[PDB]
Amino acid sequence: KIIGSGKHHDQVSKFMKKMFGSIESIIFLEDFITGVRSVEGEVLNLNEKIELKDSIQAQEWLNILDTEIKLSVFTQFRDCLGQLKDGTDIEVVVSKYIFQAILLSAQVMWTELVEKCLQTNQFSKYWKEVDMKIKGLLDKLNKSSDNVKKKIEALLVEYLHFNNVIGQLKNCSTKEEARLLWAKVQKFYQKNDTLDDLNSVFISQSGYLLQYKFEYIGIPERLIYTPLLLIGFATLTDSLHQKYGGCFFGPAGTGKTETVKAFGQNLGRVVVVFNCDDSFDYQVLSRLLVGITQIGAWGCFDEFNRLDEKVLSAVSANIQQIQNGLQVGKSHITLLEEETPLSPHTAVFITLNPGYNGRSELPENLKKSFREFSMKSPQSGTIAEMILQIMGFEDSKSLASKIVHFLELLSSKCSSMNHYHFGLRTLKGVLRNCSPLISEFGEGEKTVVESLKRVILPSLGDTDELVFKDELSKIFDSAGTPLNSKAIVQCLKDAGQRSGFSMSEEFLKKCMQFYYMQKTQQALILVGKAGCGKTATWKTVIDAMAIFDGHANVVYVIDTKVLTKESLYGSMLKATLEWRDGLFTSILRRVNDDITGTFKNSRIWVVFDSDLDPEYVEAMNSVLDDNKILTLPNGERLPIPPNFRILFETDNLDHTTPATITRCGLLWFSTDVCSISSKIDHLLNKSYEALDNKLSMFELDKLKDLISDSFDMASLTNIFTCSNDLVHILGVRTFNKLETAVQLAVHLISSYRQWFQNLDDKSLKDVITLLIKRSLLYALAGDSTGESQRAFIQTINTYFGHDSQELSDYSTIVIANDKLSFSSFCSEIPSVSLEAHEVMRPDIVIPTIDTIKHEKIFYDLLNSKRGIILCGPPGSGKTMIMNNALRNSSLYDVVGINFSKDTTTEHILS
Amino acid sequence: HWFYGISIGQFLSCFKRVFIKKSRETRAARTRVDEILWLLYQEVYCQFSTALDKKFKMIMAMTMFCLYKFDIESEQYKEAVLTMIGVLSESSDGVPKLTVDTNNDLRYLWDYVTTKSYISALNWFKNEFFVDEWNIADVVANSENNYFTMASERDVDGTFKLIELAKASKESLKIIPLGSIENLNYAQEEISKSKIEGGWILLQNIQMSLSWVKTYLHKHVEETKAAEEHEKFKMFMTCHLTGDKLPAPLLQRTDRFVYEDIPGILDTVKDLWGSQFFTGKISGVWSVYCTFLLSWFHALITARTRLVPHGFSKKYYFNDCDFQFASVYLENVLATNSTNNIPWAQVRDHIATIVYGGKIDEEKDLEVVAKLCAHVFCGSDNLQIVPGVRIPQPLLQQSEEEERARLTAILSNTIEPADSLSSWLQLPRESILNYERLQAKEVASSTEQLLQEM
Ligand SMILES: Nc1ncnc2c1ncn2[C@@H]1O[C@H](COP(=O)(O)OP(=O)(O)OP(=O)(O)O)[C@@H](O)[C@H]1O
Ligand SMILES: Nc1ncnc2c1ncn2[C@@H]1O[C@H](COP(=O)(O)OP(=O)(O)O)[C@@H](O)[C@H]1O
Ligand SMILES: [Mg+2]
Repeated sequence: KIIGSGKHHDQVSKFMKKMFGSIESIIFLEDFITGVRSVEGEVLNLNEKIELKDSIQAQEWLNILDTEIKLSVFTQFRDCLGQLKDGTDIEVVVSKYIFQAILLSAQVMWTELVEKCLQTNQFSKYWKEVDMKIKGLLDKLNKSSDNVKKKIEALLVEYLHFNNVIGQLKNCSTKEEARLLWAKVQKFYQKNDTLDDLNSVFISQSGYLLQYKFEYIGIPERLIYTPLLLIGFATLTDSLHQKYGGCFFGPAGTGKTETVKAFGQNLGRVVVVFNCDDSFDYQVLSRLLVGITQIGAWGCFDEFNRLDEKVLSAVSANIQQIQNGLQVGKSHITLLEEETPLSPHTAVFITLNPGYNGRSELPENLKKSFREFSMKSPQSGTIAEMILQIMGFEDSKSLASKIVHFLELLSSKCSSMNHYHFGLRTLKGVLRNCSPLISEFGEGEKTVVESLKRVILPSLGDTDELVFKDELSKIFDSAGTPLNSKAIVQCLKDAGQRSGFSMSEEFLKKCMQFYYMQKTQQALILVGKAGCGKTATWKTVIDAMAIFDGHANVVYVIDTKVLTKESLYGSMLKATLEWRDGLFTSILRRVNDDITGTFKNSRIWVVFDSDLDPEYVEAMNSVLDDNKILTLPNGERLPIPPNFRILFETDNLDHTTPATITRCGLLWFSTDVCSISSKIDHLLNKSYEALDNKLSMFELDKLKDLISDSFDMASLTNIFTCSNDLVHILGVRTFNKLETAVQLAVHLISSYRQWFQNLDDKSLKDVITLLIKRSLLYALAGDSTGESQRAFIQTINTYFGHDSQELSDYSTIVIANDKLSFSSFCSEIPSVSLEAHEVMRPDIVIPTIDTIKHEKIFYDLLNSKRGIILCGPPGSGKTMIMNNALRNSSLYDVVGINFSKDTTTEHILS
Repeated sequence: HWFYGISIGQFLSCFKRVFIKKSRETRAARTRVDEILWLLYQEVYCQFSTALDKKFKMIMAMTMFCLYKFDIESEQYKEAVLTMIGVLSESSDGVPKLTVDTNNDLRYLWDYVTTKSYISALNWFKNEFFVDEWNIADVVANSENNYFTMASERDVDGTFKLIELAKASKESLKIIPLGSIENLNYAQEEISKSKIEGGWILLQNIQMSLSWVKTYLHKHVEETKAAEEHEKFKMFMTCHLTGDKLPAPLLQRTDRFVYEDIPGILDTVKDLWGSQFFTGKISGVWSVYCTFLLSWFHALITARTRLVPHGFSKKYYFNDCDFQFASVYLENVLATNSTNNIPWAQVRDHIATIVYGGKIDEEKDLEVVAKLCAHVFCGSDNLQIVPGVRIPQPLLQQSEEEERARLTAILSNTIEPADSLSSWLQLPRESILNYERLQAKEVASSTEQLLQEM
């Protein structure tokens, strides 16, 4: 395509990202090349414009541009260094030169000044000067544009490294210790008396020198400088001095590849990263290796420990060839069945992840040419202080020490739990949530306290909350208060009492915690046993925010485990080469692509309302991370807008990885949000509003008054406590049987509304009480043996009043159209006779008292519009009783599905 | 283990030798059948123990002694030794049924085991075979094969032993290291011409070229049965027990044995110090002194590596690459800096963390390396690395050759005490006793489990 693009010369800019790795486009002029621009967005202006005639090949002018960009970077560096040496403000020079040039100029100036400072041992003055520079950069960051903000942040990272080193040098007691510390720190120098400008600047660490190749790097994600990072740099430069390659091994997520890339950036190189175990072809890798050898770039094998055995052997042979050529000093090595030149600036790095067997090591042929090093997670205190210094926090050292001490204290005192993770990741999450809170309250200790109470506190259990509170009081001297209280609390109360929910202290506490957590977090997890109120909590908060802000809400409730990964994320027809959307990506595209609907002024919620497993979430881990992009296995890479928020409603995290818990805002429901006599009232109101559409006014008011005052929690609390004494098959706690009790009671009451108008008040109350007793018995003790059912009947007749009509084992309201009395009866015992030829049909049943009672209760449960579960030993007669109850009626048709050891979800649909 | 494979043919050849070996009239075992059985046991242990490492050598010796004495001796001996192995293993405990004046050698074994001298107790069974273990001289001379595999761990290489043998065995050992495709082609040409010229050839570190051996060497050695009809040449292979699994037919075709010879600390110091000046001096006197100290430190760290979990919680093979990198750093720091000793403080922190502490992934082992470096390098005009030697700092005239001679003399003057692993190293003697008890427990458990099966 490039070869055929020798006339327009504008199709190369698409592949500039691939062939340069750092620059995304070439900024053109009407017939000249006026510069380049990187992926982050930054105009590098070439000093000498490149003419582009039509006859010139793409190869020739690309070749001249390759040197021109490096010469331009050196020119920017030289101009910036002189201006900085003159004494220009870092603020006035940021706007002129690219990030790399100002970075290198700063580093060289800092090294030069601190050398003489170490000679004279007067560190306080330069430390104060650097601190003032950092404060100036910090205040200029607030007034920065979209492009300059990244550059300012990177310069802040490097300047805080400078100040850290100067402070450590100042604290050193002896000159020997100061020089020991200065040896490890990566120093920068330039030769003022040399030709070949591109080789003027070099880097000295531990006495080893490395040339600075001036390849443009852009404005990359700078890593925070920590004493464990500089040890990685020292190991890499020690390996590179002796021409050995560079191997890192350690736990995943310790930034091995990022450390290699940061080392490359400091040296001015862009590191070509070969990603492994991504169905990575070998031939393309061999081509990349030949390119690395010929150019001289640094190639890093990310996750090298995961490769096919034959592919691993082939690539190890190639790497050994390259390394042998480098060590010997020979040129024109033999690989790819070809002799190719080998530039002596080539280098190979490898990062090995821990496998299933534990530790992973290099192949045998590479162990004699690679110097392995073990990477570890950084110390919490050092980078805690560094991040607090990234923000404008005062007393950042004391704050970081207090935060780390509090976290360790919590880990030592709080009760052990699966999701209790107080490592470095929790610290970084606390700081990231503390970052946006700076707008509301300043950069004091109370901001950290509020972030801790908004991150750690919700995820803690009930017994550990008091520990959190008292340790927070006794560690942090000041305990703050939250703002924006009255308005959102009143709005939550409105949105809850509108839906019937009871605004208890616990429910309001959980709603407030969820609201504050979703204020900043994007991925939410709600954990708690079935019936705690996760759905009620988040629905109430959604309604409250809709009423408060005025933004509309769009909710997509998806059950993850019902749908396979192909349906949830997207399926590709490998035999026909079409990609299908799936469910999650379809509703993401409907958000990004469409604008006619209310999608910019509305908050999108995707509630994964099912148990989560690592396999499902690893396909969206990029969404959970700071990337905030959904990376499909093939297709467009979808950006999630700020309104798009993912919630996870589950009941356990026994299979969710620590990474997902740390990234996602976790809200743990340690107890039910409402008491028994609040769920009962909510269900009563939800049934009254359903009956309201098919009933008169006064009759309904009187009936609901009778239902409400007929039972009281004083008598029912003893019943609910006694129900736990009974043995329950397929046990479910009574807080979940309340729904069945209330719904069945209300339906039974409503089914006899015709016989209530001409009914006396006393008999009406007796009817309501008897039906309530029946519903309570068949909901609480409905899954008992049958003798324990009689025991529960005695309990019911004891704890209710002694005047209401007693409930017997067969007490049923039978109503005759010729009489007005309720006429409650029991124990009919009918009789039936059948012929010989009817002895076995799938619909012949001998009616006994047990059969009639079971059929009656089953039909009453069906008419209550609630699902039923008949649990019993084989041959007991569950199917027979259903089919008899539904054969008599002309309203229901039975569809019998027979589940087996594995009935897929499409069996039911079929 | 993938290396201890045994075939019916080898066993039958070993038994054939039992009759065809009129060395010396052994103990008078009455009937000829008993004497043949004893000779069979002796020959099996003498031949098939070379292919095993030290722990499995002990296991074989104990198990075969038990198998022989469960038939030759009485029940008062059988239950005695069964309970004896139960005592040696830490799984069971009790007193054996010691019959006085009837089982004397068992009483010597009881004296050994009560004194908690596990190594002598385990070597008692080897001593009871009254046979001298075959060295590589015996194996190379006696076995009528042209192929031998020399396995070992990654800490010790027996290439020097094979060189010394072949220089004294009829001609020209020829080392052919593997590696890149150049090494592979050079090796194939060398072997193709050496099977005709007859010189002994060696193939260092087969493992790295596994894919090559699976394709070239495997079918070659399986098909070159006319090599015995070629000139009398011997092709050797060096592998690693912890390395990758060699193909089964290739290993079965060739003879095998395990090189188990760990040199003493002083021996390693002497070898390293001798080898350092063979390549010639690089810098002045202080470079020589620092190279001597580095040799001492490398020997100490390598010696402590073998012990586990006492000393190092794992096994970190400190090869010669670490020594080379540390030597390069020492030359650099003594070149850029001055003659004075001031930068010792940064000689440690680089050696203890970057070159020798890079592989380390646990904090305890890093602390071990750091304290070892602090002990070895921090010195003021008189350094006592081990309680038996004192190293004075260089002279004032700075005569480098005299300094090298003096260091050689101070190496030759001292001798290694038998308790060096507790005195020369910093870990206590009780640690060594616990380690020996653990290894004896492993041996006893394995042999009891084998006895359960047989
Ligand atoms: N504040 C409240 N006052 C009264 N009743 C409430 C309150 N909150 C919840 N409930 C009752 O508790 C029920 C819990 O329903 P919800 O769907 O929220 O449960 P959950 O714990 O998330 O469980 P699931 O795993 O079944 O989704 C509600 O349907 C309602 O009947
Ligand atoms: N009252 C009854 N009248 C007639 N048959 C009964 C009665 N009680 C139990 N049975 C017998 O019990 C068996 C239960 O069958 P089925 O309903 O298939 O078991 P399940 O409900 O466990 O699937 C029936 O075959 C029926 O013949
Ligand atoms: Mg729910």
